[PDB]
Amino acid sequence: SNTQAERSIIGMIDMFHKYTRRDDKIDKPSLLTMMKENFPNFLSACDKKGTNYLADVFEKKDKNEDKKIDFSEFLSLLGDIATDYHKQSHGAAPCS
Amino acid sequence: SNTQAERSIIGMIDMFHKYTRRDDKIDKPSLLTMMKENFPNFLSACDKKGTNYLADVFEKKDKNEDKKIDFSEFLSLLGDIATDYHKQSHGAAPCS
Ligand SMILES: [Ca+2]
Ligand SMILES: [Ca+2]
Ligand SMILES: [Zn+2]
Ligand SMILES: [Zn+2]
Repeated sequence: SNTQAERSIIGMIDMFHKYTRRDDKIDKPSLLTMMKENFPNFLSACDKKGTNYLADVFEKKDKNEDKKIDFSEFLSLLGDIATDYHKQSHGAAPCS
Repeated sequence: SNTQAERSIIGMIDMFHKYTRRDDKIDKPSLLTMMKENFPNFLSACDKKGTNYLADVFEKKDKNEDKKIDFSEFLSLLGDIATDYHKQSHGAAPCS
């Protein structure tokens, strides 16, 4: 009975919780793993452009520099990923 | 070949584009419609709590007050929705 958009959003929460530790936050190695497992085609596109997304994603998204990715920071990362697919649909090359 | 998380994100871009006008932004009536069509169970939960989400969502999310919802503002709205499901998974009542 949930819609597709609702299922999609709930899905990101459960994805998140696949990788958190007991503090409900994601550490650097867990985040790179989350990315390889859940966005391998996104990453591949970047690589083909000469961009290694995982070299700096943790440092870019760990805005408060506590060496963890919290939920708000996780959402911001999903935002960056969404934004690239949005740009592409408007014709930009991927990972622009 | 896209993963579920990748399909989910692409899905939000295409959802967005179901409701935009030629300026690639969503107007107030279109946004309320997007919400009733894609988050009816989210909204229902709110209503049961005495909260009508659509009374103020446009005004809360139209951060630059140009009377449109742009993509960045749309993402922020998805963020609010995600955040409520996250809180719930940690035991909060919905639409808290
Ligand atoms: Ca952090
Ligand atoms: Ca606006
Ligand atoms: Zn959590
Ligand atoms: Zn667009």
